[PDB]
Amino acid sequence: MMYIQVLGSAAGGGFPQWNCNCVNCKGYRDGTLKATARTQSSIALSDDGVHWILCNASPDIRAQLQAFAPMQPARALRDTGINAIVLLDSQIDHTTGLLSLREGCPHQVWCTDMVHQDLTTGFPLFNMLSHWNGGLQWNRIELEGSFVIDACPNLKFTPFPLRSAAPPYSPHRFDPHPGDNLGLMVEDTRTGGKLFYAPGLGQVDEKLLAMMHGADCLLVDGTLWEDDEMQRRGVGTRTGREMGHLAQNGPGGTLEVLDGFPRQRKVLIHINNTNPILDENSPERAEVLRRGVEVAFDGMSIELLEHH
Amino acid sequence: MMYIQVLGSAAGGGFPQWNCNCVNCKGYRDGTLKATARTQSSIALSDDGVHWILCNASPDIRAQLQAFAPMQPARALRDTGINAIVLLDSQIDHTTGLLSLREGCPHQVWCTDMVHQDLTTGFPLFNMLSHWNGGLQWNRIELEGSFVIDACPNLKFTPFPLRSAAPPYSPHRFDPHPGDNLGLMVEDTRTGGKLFYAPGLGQVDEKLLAMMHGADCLLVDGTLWEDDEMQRRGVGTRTGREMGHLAQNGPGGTLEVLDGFPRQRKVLIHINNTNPILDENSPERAEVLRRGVEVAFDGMSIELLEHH
Ligand SMILES: [Cu+2]
Ligand SMILES: [Cu+2]
Ligand code: NA
Ligand code: NA
Ligand SMILES: [Zn+2]
Ligand SMILES: [Zn+2]
Repeated sequence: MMYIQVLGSAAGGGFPQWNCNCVNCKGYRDGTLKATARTQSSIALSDDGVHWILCNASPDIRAQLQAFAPMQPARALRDTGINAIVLLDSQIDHTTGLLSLREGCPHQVWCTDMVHQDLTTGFPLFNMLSHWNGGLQWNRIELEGSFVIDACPNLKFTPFPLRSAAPPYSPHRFDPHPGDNLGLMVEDTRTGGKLFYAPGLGQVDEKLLAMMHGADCLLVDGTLWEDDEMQRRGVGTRTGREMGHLAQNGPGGTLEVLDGFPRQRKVLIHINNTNPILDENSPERAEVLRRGVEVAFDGMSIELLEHH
Repeated sequence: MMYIQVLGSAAGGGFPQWNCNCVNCKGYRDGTLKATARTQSSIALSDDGVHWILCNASPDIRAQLQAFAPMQPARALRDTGINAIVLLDSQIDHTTGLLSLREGCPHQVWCTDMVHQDLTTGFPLFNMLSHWNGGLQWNRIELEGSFVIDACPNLKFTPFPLRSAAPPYSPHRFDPHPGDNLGLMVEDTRTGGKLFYAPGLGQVDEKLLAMMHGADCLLVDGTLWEDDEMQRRGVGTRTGREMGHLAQNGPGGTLEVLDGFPRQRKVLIHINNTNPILDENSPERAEVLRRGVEVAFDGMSIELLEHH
């Protein structure tokens, strides 16, 4: 059994987003829209329900941990259910939460060389946190092969490269490198059950589709319904392609892609505040359910039991 | 009229604290303790109820803004009630929230030279956020005199120096300098109403008592009931004096000090998770109320109407 807990299911900014009055955010605040608030994307993984691996440390981490009881096993006066953190990139929304964990150092943190470079230079979290009881202990994610985190010895992680886009603060922002961005395959080696996790997914190719067909659960980028969603809502000018996100709708969209995977469990995660699928009464939401695709929500638990 | 809104009333870590199973934190989670959760210390000030100055940007800022409706005036598709941020020190718990505001840059940020040095070097928030539409626009807090923020032109800020203790990540951690730590006097120049704000207060002297006697509301360090509180709860070894905090109880404690100020409104803020005053049924809480001292809570509104 692999336990996957959705701590946060929104894209950057969360839902509602602090400075946003789009249709969804304003409708949420007014009480006129049927929607549920979401913190910034992060999931926790376990092979036993007791030891957890956090994937991305969001700025909402305090509330996220507080809402999931196994994050506080209360085995001692100080304790936590977090046994390691895996980072998929060096973006502020995926790393800031580490600052809120500093009173529990040392923490084992798995990330690529490129992400470690960003996090020792432009956003020097490793340097800062070194001053708190040993700080973050870096474990290198290599750009080939797999890794196993000892706290959950039955989970085998095999990252896969995604298109590189170092964050705006990065010393190599204008020189993308392999290792800037990864998705994860995670296998419970007791059962062969496999999660394909790609909360940021801007393109699909043959290689990727092959990997997905081997998985049991697809937990994938649900950021925007349309490539120009930000512009349509009037709250931004960047396009899905500009942000590395394949929209759900249209030719080559993720719904078209997911049509190829009838057997797999399919869940959209990392959903932007603008995305109509957040409106529980929308026709876009209705269409996702018709297609057998689920929309992740904070607190969602996914049990991956066996391989198909 | 000066409006003071308590966005967060806890000390670092909040209440409950993510990794803490002390009497209070565990009692809160178990449902056996009558206490209310608190985010990390931050207040917002206004002379008009519409334009706000944030004092410290906590890591809980997203939830804090969401809970206080005037932070989202909805005057445009993107908007915020934050018109400036004042920082009293460079500590992680008082600055991290700026990262969550980057999609709303530029922001006017007031802080001392020493805090700007820390925030361009050891925790380089100004450098990072420069890449988001102009980033943070630094306004220097001088170590003498007063300042006025144009968005709230009737509020006159006069900082006062406190004992210097740069944070553990600071390049000058072992060489404290004037400007590392400040408290604030804030006056509504329309009425003469004065707030004395010292959420971190490790020592009192004659000069400080004189300033306090001129104020109408004292909003002061409520971190620990006893100097060795961390040790008594078994969740730490640092003492109040080691953290720059005067405890409430005992000789020279803040309650003894506050006994000298019968006329002023008196409110404890920045309360640690360990502090018995968080337990609404505790005798420590009962004693604070007997003394006419209030315990701040998230959402508390204070109206400072007039000078005594
Ligand atoms: Cu994100
Ligand atoms: Cu604090
Ligand atoms: Na399994
Ligand atoms: Na006033
Ligand atoms: Zn919105
Ligand atoms: Zn506690």
